[PDB]
Amino acid sequence: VEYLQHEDYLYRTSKLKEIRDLGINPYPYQYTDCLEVQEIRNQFVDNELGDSEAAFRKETPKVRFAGRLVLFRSMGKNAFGQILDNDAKIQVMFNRDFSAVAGLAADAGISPIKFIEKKLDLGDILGLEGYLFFTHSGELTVLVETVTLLCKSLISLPDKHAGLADKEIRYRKRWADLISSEDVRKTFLTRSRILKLIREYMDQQSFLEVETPILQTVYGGAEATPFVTTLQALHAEMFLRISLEIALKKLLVGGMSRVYEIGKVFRNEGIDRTHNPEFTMIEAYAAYWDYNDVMKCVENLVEYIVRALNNGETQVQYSHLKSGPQVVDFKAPWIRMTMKESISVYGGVDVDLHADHELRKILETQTSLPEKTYVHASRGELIALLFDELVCDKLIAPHHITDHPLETTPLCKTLRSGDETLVERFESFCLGKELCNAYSELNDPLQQRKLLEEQMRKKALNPDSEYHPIDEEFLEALCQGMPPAGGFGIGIDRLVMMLTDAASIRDVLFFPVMRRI
Amino acid sequence: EVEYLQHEDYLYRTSKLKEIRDLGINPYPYQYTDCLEVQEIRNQFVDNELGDSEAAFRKETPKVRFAGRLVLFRSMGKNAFGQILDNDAKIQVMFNRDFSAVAGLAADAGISPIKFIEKKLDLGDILGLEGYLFFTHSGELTVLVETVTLLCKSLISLPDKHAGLADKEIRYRKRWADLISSEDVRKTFLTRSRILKLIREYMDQQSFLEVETPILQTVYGGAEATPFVTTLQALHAEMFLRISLEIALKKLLVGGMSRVYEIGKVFRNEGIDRTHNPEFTMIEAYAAYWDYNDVMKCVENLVEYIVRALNNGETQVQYSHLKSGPQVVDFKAPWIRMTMKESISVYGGVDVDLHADHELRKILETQTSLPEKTYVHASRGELIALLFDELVCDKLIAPHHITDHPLETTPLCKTLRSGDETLVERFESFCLGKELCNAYSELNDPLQQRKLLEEQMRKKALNPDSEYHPIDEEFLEALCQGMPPAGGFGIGIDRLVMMLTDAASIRDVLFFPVMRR
Ligand SMILES: O=C(NCC1(O)CCC(F)(F)CC1)c1cc(=O)c2cc(F)ccc2o1
Ligand SMILES: O=C(NCC1(O)CCC(F)(F)CC1)c1cc(=O)c2cc(F)ccc2o1
Ligand SMILES: N[C@@H](CCCC[NH3+])C(=O)O
Ligand SMILES: N[C@@H](CCCC[NH3+])C(=O)O
Repeated sequence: VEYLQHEDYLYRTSKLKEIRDLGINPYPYQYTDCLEVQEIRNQFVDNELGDSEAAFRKETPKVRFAGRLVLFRSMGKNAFGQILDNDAKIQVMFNRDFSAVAGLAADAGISPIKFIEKKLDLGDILGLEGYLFFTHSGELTVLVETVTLLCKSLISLPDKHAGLADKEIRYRKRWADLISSEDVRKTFLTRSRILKLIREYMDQQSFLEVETPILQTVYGGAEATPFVTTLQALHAEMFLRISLEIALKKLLVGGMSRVYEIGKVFRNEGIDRTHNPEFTMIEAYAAYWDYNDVMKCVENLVEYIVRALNNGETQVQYSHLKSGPQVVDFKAPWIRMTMKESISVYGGVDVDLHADHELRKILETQTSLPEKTYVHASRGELIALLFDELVCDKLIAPHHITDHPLETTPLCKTLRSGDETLVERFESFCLGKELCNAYSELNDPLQQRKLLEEQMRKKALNPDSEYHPIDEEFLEALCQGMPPAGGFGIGIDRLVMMLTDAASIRDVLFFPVMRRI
Repeated sequence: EVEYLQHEDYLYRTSKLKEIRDLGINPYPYQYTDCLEVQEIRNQFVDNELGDSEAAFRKETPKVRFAGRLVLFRSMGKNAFGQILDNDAKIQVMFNRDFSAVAGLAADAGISPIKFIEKKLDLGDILGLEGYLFFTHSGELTVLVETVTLLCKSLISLPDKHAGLADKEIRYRKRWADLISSEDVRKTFLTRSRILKLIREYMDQQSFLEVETPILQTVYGGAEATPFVTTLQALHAEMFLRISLEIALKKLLVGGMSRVYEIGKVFRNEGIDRTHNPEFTMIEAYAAYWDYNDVMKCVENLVEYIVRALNNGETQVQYSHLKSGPQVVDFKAPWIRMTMKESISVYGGVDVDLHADHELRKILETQTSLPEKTYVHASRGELIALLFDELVCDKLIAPHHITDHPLETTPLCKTLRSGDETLVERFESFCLGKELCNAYSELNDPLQQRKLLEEQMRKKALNPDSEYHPIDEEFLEALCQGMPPAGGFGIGIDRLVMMLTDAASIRDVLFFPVMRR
């Protein structure tokens, strides 16, 4: 903790005894009956309003507000400052004869203007009561009648313009980002706005929002390494959920026809520009829908969010791809292709012309996959691998990629046409990244067992594979009966990244996962 | 050992699968389109002139499409009558040998539509129904079914209507069965979702920004609890699951965010009972420039708003499960407000400030069951908190704010503005004998905060049941940057849901509470 020895800390802390000896509490209890700076600007900026002399004569509107002192200049009889309040700034003016310090007696040893000069500091949080006016240059300003010290800050303001090291530190010390950077402030406001837009759209579709456990005795609904923890009351290993799917499907068996949940899931994997081990996703299930109904719902949801954030526009610019800035159009309907078509269109491989061995030669010679990944892969697995290596990077515009091999998931019905090698699944891609996963949901309880047992026997032969056993409570609930349903999941942090031009998932998380010092 | 897979009725129902399929009917079809909710059918047509059964046979009444679970069925010769359950609403259905068709059943098939409905369908199956509305002689809204579609063949039967203690205890695990068979359980969980939407609506209208902060952290704090511990593979690092929301949100206030709240799960690795589940939902909210008196008004206004919105503008609520018998509690604001010392006098019979510590001890010895270890060396403030715990808390049935706690009860709270540094500007809200809310005039003096956390370390160092817990240094640095004066509260939302749904146990307001082996 190197700041405890910095000059500025020792200098500021020594002002505490000085301020308290003047009978002033440097950490008081409240600052009631005030207005937000932005609300003052909203009410009075576009207004006929007086000059400094009208404020000196107490003729202009009186206001109370509070915030952080981020600029100060003494001009003798007068001093000027800037107050930052919740992403808004306003100028303040102190005058030797007009301005008082709350708590500073008239017979104290120091004048108000010198108290302001010498006992306050940049970074201190002040309560300001005074009179509005406009400078002739047009700057909205407050002539301060009383300044109240609300918090004596003990370290200096952050460097406003962060170098690379400061930017890394501020992923932990996020308060320094929020004080310093209008852009970080907008990014997180937009994130909150996006969450409200999602809830509003879902609720207008009569989806009910629910909560289901993060700590479970099993984990499933996705392919991921889990987090493990011990519950002391039962002396039991628990897993943190990796998805929402199984719990929500039980609520369908329970009779709820439309449910969704927005919550954290945990995948104990690597960390990079698109991967934080703790992330936020929505899963939503609608009885009597299929993946086609889900496809219209997902693209309409996103278009609606984009239109609400961009004054009706559906085009959005994203600046940080290795290939340069791109403009992506979220206007529905999005591009729709089967996995097989996308491999043909973007990979240059018409898959159904090549035997399994030819598909391995393509993977072996045209990709950098290790031999163990394809040498014994089934035809469907080979097709999915071709998609991963030859297609996924190329899907910059929004795409729905449909009709995946059966091997990709055990929880999805096969194509209603009768092709049992493909499922009624789509994944949505934008900016080279997966955004959405969606199924015509499997509710045949015998078929569901068959697929999960198949998945367990296949996994049990891979050394690096996670042994989780069959969820029998899930199978029993399907025996009770799940309606036909369509479901989807959306990685919300990734979506926020697309709609805020964030280079990394760390820019949309207040406190992302960081290495220890 | 899965028991239903060996039960006669499982064999009985699975047998129908091949039979139905040999009729060319898919027992798990892909969708049921243009499907209305039953509740939406009732909303248009119950308060409505509607024909009788003969007008429905004439196809002259409104035609509807809907879906749900067959839960009652009685054949009456050429007619049969049933009840469909769709998402907490029920509607009666009528089949008729001449009027009703089974989707996908051929005329040249060897079974009639009515016999199919009798022989191949079961209570539990999920059906799609299209037909004409009418009123029975007794006034019941009914649908004469033109076409029934098998939407899901159920392989076990409806849950038994008479559940014992053990039959109901299995249903806390097998919650889908509870939801199917209990209207009280269905309504409890619908009320829970409404409560969550109402909390958000209220906080959003007070201009709080909703945020998310991490569950997985390198530290834990903001409450007294045993944490859950897990391992983050990518960093080979031990992590804690958050026990509260407080530290992360206070950092956001330092960042200049004036009003934030979060609704999410916290994890306390404690014992389980009617008011404790190791994973539970809370809201924390912080407002710059407020104190605990502002927070107190905010809390009671929020809860009164929720109660009023859920009970047609009433503020009184019935709760049935206290030992004292069925009560009625009024959530109308302002709630009863007392200091902890007043409450020990009013409800406990002890004027604490007329007693020495050793006399506070004698009281705890003779008038409670506390182990001598709990109080033999406790400080005066600690003695007073135990006197409250043992003599007052159970008696607070009507909503109370209990203010001005001993400093020992928390390290994160400012002391009384009167100058009494043995008490802090904290309140807890109680209702039905249970803590509901915890709130501070938040501590933002960095040196005082460090002092209080150090004294906690020394106190905890003497307990061999508490492992060593370092001081959150980044938190202290954020306070050094400067936190405004602030008021914050936390509310246990599950306990809140319990008090408004007449739930005996927290297990009743969670879909999947923690359960023994
Ligand atoms: O948004 C993400 N993925 C896209 C989805 O797969 C999310 C789940 C779905 F919403 F259901 C379908 C779309 C995402 C973000 C992460 O931070 C992350 C971290 C990991 F360790 C592992 C996977 C991760 O995945
Ligand atoms: O609602 C609860 N308590 C009330 C509060 O203390 C919650 C925190 C606050 F919201 F900040 C102020 C009010 C509650 C519910 C549990 O299931 C639970 C489980 C545990 F293992 C330990 C404590 C628990 O506490
Ligand atoms: N559980 C899926 C999301 C929903 C897929 C459709 N049921 C996942 O995590 O990928
Ligand atoms: N974090 C607190 C609630 C907020 C108290 C006021 N800052 C708790 O868990 O009890």
